[PDB]
Amino acid sequence: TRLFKVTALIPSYKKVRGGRELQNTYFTKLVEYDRWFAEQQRIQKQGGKILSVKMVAG
Amino acid sequence: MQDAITSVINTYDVQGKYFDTSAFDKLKAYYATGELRVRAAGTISANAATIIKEASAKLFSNQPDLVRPGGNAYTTRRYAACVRDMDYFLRYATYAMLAGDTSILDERVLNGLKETYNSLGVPISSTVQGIQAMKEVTGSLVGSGAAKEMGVYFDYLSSGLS
Amino acid sequence: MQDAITSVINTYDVQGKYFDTSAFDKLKAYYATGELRVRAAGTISANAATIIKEASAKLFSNQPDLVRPGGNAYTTRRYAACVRDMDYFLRYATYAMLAGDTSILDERVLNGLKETYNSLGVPISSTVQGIQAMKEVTGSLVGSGAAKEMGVYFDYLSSGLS
Amino acid sequence: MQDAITSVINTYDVQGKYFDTSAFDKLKAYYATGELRVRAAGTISANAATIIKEASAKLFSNQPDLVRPGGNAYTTRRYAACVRDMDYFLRYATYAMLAGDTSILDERVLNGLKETYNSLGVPISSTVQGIQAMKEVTGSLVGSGAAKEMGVYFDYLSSGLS
Amino acid sequence: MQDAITSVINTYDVQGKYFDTSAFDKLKAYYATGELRVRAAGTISANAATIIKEASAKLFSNQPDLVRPGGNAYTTRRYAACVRDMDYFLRYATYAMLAGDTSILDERVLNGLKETYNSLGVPISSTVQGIQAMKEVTGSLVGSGAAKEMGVYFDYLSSGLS
Amino acid sequence: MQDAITSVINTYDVQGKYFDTSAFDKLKAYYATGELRVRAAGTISANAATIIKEASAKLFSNQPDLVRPGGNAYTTRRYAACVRDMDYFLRYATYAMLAGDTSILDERVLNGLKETYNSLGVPISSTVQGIQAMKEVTGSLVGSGAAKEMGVYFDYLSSGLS
Amino acid sequence: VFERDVPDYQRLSYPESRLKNGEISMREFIRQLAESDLYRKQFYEPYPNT
Amino acid sequence: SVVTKAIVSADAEARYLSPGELDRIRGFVSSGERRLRVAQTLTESRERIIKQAGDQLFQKRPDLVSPGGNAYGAERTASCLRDLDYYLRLVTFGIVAGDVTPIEEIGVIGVKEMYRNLEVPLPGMVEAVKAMKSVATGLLSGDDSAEVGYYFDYLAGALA
Amino acid sequence: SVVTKAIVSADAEARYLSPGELDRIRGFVSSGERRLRVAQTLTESRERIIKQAGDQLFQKRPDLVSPGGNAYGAERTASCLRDLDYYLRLVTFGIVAGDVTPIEEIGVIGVKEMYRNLEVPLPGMVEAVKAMKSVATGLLSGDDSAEVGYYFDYLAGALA
Amino acid sequence: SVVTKAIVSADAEARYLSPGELDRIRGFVSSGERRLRVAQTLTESRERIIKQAGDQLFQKRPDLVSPGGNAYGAERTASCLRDLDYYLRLVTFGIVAGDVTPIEEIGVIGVKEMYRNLEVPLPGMVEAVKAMKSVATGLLSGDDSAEVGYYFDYLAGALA
Amino acid sequence: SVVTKAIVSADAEARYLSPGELDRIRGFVSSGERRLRVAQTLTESRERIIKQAGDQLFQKRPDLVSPGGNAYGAERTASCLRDLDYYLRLVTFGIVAGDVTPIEEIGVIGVKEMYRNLEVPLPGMVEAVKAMKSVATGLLSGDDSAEVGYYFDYLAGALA
Ligand SMILES: CCC1=C(C)/C(=C/C2=NC(=C\c3[nH]c(/C=C4\NC(=O)[C@H](C)[C@H]4CC)c(C)c3CCC(=O)O)/C(CCC(=O)O)=C2C)NC1=O
Ligand SMILES: CCC1=C(C)/C(=C/C2=NC(=C\c3[nH]c(/C=C4\NC(=O)[C@H](C)[C@H]4CC)c(C)c3CCC(=O)O)/C(CCC(=O)O)=C2C)NC1=O
Ligand SMILES: CCC1=C(C)/C(=C/C2=NC(=C\c3[nH]c(/C=C4\NC(=O)[C@H](C)[C@H]4CC)c(C)c3CCC(=O)O)/C(CCC(=O)O)=C2C)NC1=O
Ligand SMILES: CCC1=C(C)/C(=C/C2=NC(=C\c3[nH]c(/C=C4\NC(=O)[C@H](C)[C@H]4CC)c(C)c3CCC(=O)O)/C(CCC(=O)O)=C2C)NC1=O
Ligand SMILES: CCC1=C(C)/C(=C/C2=NC(=C\c3[nH]c(/C=C4\NC(=O)[C@H](C)[C@H]4CC)c(C)c3CCC(=O)O)/C(CCC(=O)O)=C2C)NC1=O
Ligand SMILES: CCC1=C(C)/C(=C/C2=NC(=C\c3[nH]c(/C=C4\NC(=O)[C@H](C)[C@H]4CC)c(C)c3CCC(=O)O)/C(CCC(=O)O)=C2C)NC1=O
Ligand SMILES: CCC1=C(C)/C(=C/C2=NC(=C\c3[nH]c(/C=C4\NC(=O)[C@H](C)[C@H]4CC)c(C)c3CCC(=O)O)/C(CCC(=O)O)=C2C)NC1=O
Ligand SMILES: CCC1=C(C)/C(=C/C2=NC(=C\c3[nH]c(/C=C4\NC(=O)[C@H](C)[C@H]4CC)c(C)c3CCC(=O)O)/C(CCC(=O)O)=C2C)NC1=O
Ligand SMILES: CCC1=C(C)/C(=C/C2=NC(=C\c3[nH]c(/C=C4\NC(=O)[C@H](C)[C@H]4CC)c(C)c3CCC(=O)O)/C(CCC(=O)O)=C2C)NC1=O
Repeated sequence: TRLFKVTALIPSYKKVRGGRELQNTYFTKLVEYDRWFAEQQRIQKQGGKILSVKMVAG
Repeated sequence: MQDAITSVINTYDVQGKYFDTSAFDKLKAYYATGELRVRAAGTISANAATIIKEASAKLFSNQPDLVRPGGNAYTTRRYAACVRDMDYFLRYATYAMLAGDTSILDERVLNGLKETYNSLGVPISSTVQGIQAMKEVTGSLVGSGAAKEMGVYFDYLSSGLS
Repeated sequence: MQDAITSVINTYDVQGKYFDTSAFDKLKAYYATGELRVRAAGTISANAATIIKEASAKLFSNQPDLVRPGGNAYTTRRYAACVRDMDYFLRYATYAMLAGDTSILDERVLNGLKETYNSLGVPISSTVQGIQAMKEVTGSLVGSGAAKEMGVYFDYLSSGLS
Repeated sequence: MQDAITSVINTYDVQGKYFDTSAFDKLKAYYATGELRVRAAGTISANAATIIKEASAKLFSNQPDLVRPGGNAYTTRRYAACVRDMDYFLRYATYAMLAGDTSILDERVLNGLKETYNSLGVPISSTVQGIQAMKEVTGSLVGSGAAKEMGVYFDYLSSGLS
Repeated sequence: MQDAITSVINTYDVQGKYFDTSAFDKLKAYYATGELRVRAAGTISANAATIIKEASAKLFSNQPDLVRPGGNAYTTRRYAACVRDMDYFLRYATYAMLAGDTSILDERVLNGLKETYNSLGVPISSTVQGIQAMKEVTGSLVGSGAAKEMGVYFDYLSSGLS
Repeated sequence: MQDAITSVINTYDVQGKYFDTSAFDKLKAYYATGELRVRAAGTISANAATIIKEASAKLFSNQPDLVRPGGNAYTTRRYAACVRDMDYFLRYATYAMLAGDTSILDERVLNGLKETYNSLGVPISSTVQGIQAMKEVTGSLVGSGAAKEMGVYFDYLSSGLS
Repeated sequence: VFERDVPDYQRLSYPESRLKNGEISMREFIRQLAESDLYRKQFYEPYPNT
Repeated sequence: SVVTKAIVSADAEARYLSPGELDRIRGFVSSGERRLRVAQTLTESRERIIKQAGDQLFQKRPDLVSPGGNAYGAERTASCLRDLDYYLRLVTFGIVAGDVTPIEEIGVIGVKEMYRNLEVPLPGMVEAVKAMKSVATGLLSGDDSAEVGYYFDYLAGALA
Repeated sequence: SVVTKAIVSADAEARYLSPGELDRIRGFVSSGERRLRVAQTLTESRERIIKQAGDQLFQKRPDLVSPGGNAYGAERTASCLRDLDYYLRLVTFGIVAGDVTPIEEIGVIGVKEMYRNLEVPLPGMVEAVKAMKSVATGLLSGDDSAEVGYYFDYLAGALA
Repeated sequence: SVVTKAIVSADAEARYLSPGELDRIRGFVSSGERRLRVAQTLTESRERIIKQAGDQLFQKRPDLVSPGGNAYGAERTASCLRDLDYYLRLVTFGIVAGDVTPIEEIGVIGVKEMYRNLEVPLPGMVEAVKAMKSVATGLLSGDDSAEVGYYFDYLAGALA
Repeated sequence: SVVTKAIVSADAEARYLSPGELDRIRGFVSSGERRLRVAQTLTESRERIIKQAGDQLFQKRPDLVSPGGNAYGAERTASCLRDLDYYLRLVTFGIVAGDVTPIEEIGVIGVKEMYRNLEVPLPGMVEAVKAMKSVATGLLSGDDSAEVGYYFDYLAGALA
């Protein structure tokens, strides 16, 4: 179909990052439909939790 | 994710206490069931494609409108998405059975799937029927002792998706 | 981010006005405090580790449960993340004190911090108390003149978490 | 995106039917206006920079405070963003006119645009004024029939903003 | 890449000349061959799988040791890599035929290919034999007129590798 | 990569043969020493930091110019890189000893190492002396029976670098 | 991504607006730059796949 | 469609359509009536096409309708013919569109996985598409036959 | 050309050309004789077009030819006419190629940097191109006039 | 292999092997003699396994050796049994290695592409692998048959 | 644990567990009784282990309990012994898990930063862990002693 707007939180589990890394932890982004399966799988396998999924366009 | 062992470890670590006899008994229970869990995982893996075959065949026989013009599974693309979802459900349910814990279903399956399905308009009832079909088809292959355990995680997936 | 000088420049550019007596007095005030600000930034950067140690010790002495099992700072990983957050707060408070503005605290610290802590499970009140402990420890070192200025931005962070 | 042909195809594909007399009538109607649409698109492509110049000149003539200090289009950066947006509107109106369908306007322009302008502080009324300015300049350039078709997508952009 | 028209444009541009009678003759020749080239391209695309089927079949019939243990095309990975290479050769020879020029074969295929096969241990002579087999298969399907032109580019690849 | 088992398998695969008596003899030979290999690997894993400290101390004592100003290990950065490289050699030698095969040393350590060190300016002879110091330190800890097997791979590294 | 400065007439304005609006991240900006016709023209078309 | 491809390509580079793209759209819309009558004649005779194509397919590969085959029995044979009907409808869509995108989104993307989950052999589909090509090109003029045959060729190539 | 664009588009997606792209190439080669007629017509009237366009340019902008101008003198006015000759040649190249790629890559990419370096006023280039457009389209037939006008319009937009 | 996979996993993390990886290597080398006995048993009876599995495969799937099938004829049937012999040898390699890495490297990467290029039905390959699994586990005790069937099931899943 | 690591590795490839991973889990669960016996033994004797390990550490490093030492005083020595107890419990956790994972999440990730913030000398940590290793290994049987020493060795290497 078309774009999702997904909000996710990806915590850190393998180390403690000296950089600010807040923009890499909680973020909302637009994903194309054809990419969302892989992106959701990557978010899940990184231990991140998906706050919300919406369907912006389509 | 956490299995049964890591579940007990986390429960006793948050309290800050060493293992008790209760913890040891839970661990013994998991070690007792481990061999049958491995046999069930092997049987499911050996038959995974066949299980998806039969379960999707049943799901589309009970609801032919799903794969007909206007149905949520009407195209080669949407049909493929449906069967891929079924395959992922089966593999992750087998993971959760082998681990003895439903944590992987929460972390790597139900984590965001309800919202994705709601946004897309995927029929939740029909998805539950498909998962029930997989449960039925797998129970025949794995045997009653393994089927009772696989039903726990299939039911967990259906409940989370509902 | 935004400087005090950049602040005056924007407030006069949106008016389409050249600098007047008031703007020149504001710029003079910032230029006059600049040397004190640089001294305080140098002292803080020299003693950043010692401030974080003293403040974390004070925080975990007032709230010992935070580092005992069941506390949000019970693991080496969560304890490290805790002291790391405190280092974040000190370094960005020093940036903002040097800038004479709280813009950087909004843009690069507090933007989505409260919701991130809420999702992670971090006690916001205890993080605020750790920020307060940094306030007192830093004010001890920098001196009476720089302590009030630096505590302005510590209070800004504390209120933005509150 | 979808065009008129693609829209008819999708209608009949969801219906599951082959093309009917009405579908062929719609396709004939679209094919009949193809040369007109192509002529209008080529004329606009030749004249796009001109159209933007007169449209922005008229818009800023009627609302001169937009580009004076304190207005939304006051800076080189803001003025450039304004004229860039107007060029986007012209190009996507031309795309929609070629496609004979407004879907590209929703998918690629209007979705999110209203809250983007509302969060930034871009005035919607002045944007609609600029869109109508482009509409009348384009209509003077493209002749009567092409103007009648072009106004549909210009009005679509305007009403999709409000 | 250059096609035939691009090649004529180049040879006339590098000397600052407008097109002459000879240039227009070359352009007429290419436009005349265009329909045959398009027909051959469509036929080959429809039958690319079959061409690879038979070409590999006869290459491995003439050289059985390639697919037998110890050969470079012996494992499913190496066999798949070989048929993927033949796919490359067919698709790019079809591009070059459709262009009427061999520049795409120079830039995208032959550039560094002997280096690649030498580093891989791929037998180049047998690859040339596979290209010859592919020529033999394709010439049957495209017909004699298209067979001559397509064999031009198959022979270009064979000469570039050998 | 390869180990003893995988080496024997590839040897028989390239001939397209089933396992023979000599093959099963070699497989038994590897299985017999697997226990000793695991024991030694755990010994190095436990004592790797001590081994690197003592070997680096011995090397920098024998060649003090390596760490005096103007030496190739003279900076905290280059000294760190030197001890890090020694740790890499120890770790990969342990991998090779556990695999019962020197193939991993070729493919993952020794391939392109002389070129790398030559472009860096790192003295290869001193690196060999560091590897010998590591051999001497490791032999005492592991014990003579394991020390011979470990020294096989240490000397392989030294000879490949020499 | 393009190994040197890209002139203004070749820069992709739509990704840039998306990025400064916060709609996409730098990773998606880099993806848009990679998937443009300028990248295919400079770094795919004149080279073999290897 | 041709129009959608041109617009998408221009939009990707953030530009108006070039004279070449406008020429392409001109040539497409100038041939709209021919494509329309071709789709008309395929639609009005779809039953003949499907029947004759099924006959030819089962004659060339009887193993499909032989016992143990994927299309054994009147129910499975009916499903086979229904699939052929689907693909004829998609070919008509592709003819009117001027490109093969309706066929691609409706019946090519995911066809491999779908037919594996159905146990349908892809060579059987490819031969059925050739049978449809022959039957349909039978009842159209030479240029119209070539035009339909190109789309049937694409469908056969995508099925393989 | 058109063929090159179709091929690079197919290649970037690792596929053969679709029926729509082959149809585009078919339409391009079926119009080749007309394009060569138009390009040969523009080649015959090279000198007429350039001299008339220079006259129209230099009457509208006398200061360019007047002392202190950019084109003052026989040498610089000859360089001006030479640039016009460059762009008319490029237009013929684009006509035969069926698209504006030769024009964009020989005379459009970097033209602003070129003419900033040479201190040539770009509006002068634009309205010199409009002068060539008017003169050239006065010579062609109306159908050919529209086609040539597309390339001249593209070049004029490109200079601005 | 077990040791190979443990080393690769420890290498990707740039660390020495963990107590768990050392423990599983210990367990694998403890089981070496039993695995070697199983591999010898499968090797000594390879001709019987191949012949019997071919018979069961051709009984259950007679279409393969029927006219039009890929195994039709003497030489194609011989190459069929040769493929079965390949996969039996790879199963023995997997048993001795303790993992499916050799089977992956030699006969799983690209199998679908290869058998597509060979007109080999993959359901037939799966059925043949199941036939070998039954015949091979028939010649073994239960404890051995479990792991041997696990390797054969890996093959069947990879081909499916 | 072993099961969790196997599942994570298999899911990194979107595949079911290989025969090797299944054998690994089988060998793990077949060892659960021995692991639980070892964990029981270490838990029952925790106070002797901690007392004797702290005594050994302070005998070998009197500077930690001397004035100016990090563990000087009753409260700091109590915190030292409590840390030793933490790590003994983590060792038991890892023993039942079959891998050093729980040790890694609870007591290794960020450990150097935490002992940096607390002015705890990491060599003192390594030496205390070595003392705990010696005491605990003195209690268990040799076969279990080696396995427990492996976990203590992982801990000491992680602190160093
Ligand atoms: C619009 C795109 C689209 C297509 C193409 C499509 C195909 C399709 N064909 C199906 C059944 C089928 N399709 C076939 C066709 C095969 N039989 C022979 O082998 C031939 C080679 C071949 C046909 C030429 C058969 C035999 C079945 C029945 C399978 C079964 O019930 O076991 C099904 C399952 C639903 C049902 O039972 O009817 C689908 C989804 N679905 C779509 O949404
Ligand atoms: C590993 C955990 C996980 C899963 C399982 C998952 C499923 C998933 N299914 C999707 C779409 C879909 N899913 C289905 C399947 C449903 N619709 C049918 O009617 C059936 C009743 C039913 C299956 C039994 C369909 C048909 C679509 C296509 C929807 C559409 O294109 O509009 C999508 C949208 C993106 C894409 O398909 O590429 C996701 C992410 N995502 C995950 O991260
Ligand atoms: C530069 C601005 C910035 C801030 C402020 C920031 C906070 C922040 N803290 C985090 C985790 C954490 N933060 C803390 C600290 C809190 N919990 C303790 O109890 C204390 C009360 C308190 C500190 C005084 C802890 C314990 C975690 C670990 C949470 C977990 O993963 O379980 C994380 C998640 C990523 C990670 O684990 O490293 C972020 C993004 N990030 C930023 O980029
Ligand atoms: C602070 C940043 C900023 C700048 C600089 C800016 C310039 C600016 N100059 C404008 C008009 C103008 N600007 C000029 C100046 C030019 N005439 C000659 O050629 C000279 C070379 C040159 C001046 C030295 C002229 C003549 C106009 C009138 C154009 C017209 O009437 O159409 C306009 C159009 C609207 C208006 O007149 O208010 C803007 C926005 N706007 C900004 O927000
Ligand atoms: C588009 C232009 C292009 C080409 C052609 C190309 C060839 C190419 N062939 C390769 C491997 C290979 N190629 C072959 C094919 C040979 N083996 C047999 O002997 C045959 C005689 C012969 C084929 C007819 C084989 C067996 C390999 C695997 C080599 C190995 O893994 O050791 C590889 C390495 C990557 C891989 O394994 O897939 C490349 C890059 N690369 C390019 O960018
Ligand atoms: C400019 C960059 C640079 C530095 C700084 C550097 C330091 C350095 N100090 C060393 C030894 C040493 N360094 C020290 C210093 C320590 N003694 C006490 O603990 C103090 C806390 C502390 C000093 C204030 C000592 C005692 C040794 C002797 C180590 C031994 O004999 O085992 C060594 C080992 C080789 C040698 O002794 O020549 C180096 C490389 N090397 C460099 O390339
Ligand atoms: C092709 C689809 C598309 C659209 C439609 C689009 C509009 C758009 N305009 C924007 C900003 C803007 N847009 C305007 C234009 C306004 N200024 C007012 O005076 C005028 C009445 C009005 C225009 C007629 C201005 C001034 C900004 C800058 C606001 C800022 O920098 O804070 C932004 C935010 C980021 C940026 O600076 O680019 C977007 C997304 N962007 C897109 O990618
Ligand atoms: C070591 C890994 C490896 C494998 C497995 C392998 C298989 C393989 N089988 C082949 C032929 C073949 N393979 C088969 C087997 C099929 N017959 C029926 O359809 C069955 C379903 C199925 C077997 C159960 C047949 C019939 C052929 C002959 C194909 C032909 O001549 O057209 C070929 C082509 C070259 C040749 O004839 O030898 C290969 C490469 N090659 C390898 O390097
Ligand atoms: C389970 C994961 C975990 C660990 C391991 C952990 C260690 C830990 N030990 C602490 C105190 C301490 N720990 C020590 C231990 C040192 N004394 C000597 O130097 C020895 C080298 C060494 C012990 C063998 C000492 C002396 C203190 C008191 C330091 C102080 O409060 O000033 C503290 C500060 C809070 C408190 O007093 O309880 C932590 C967080 N915390 C955790 O959540």
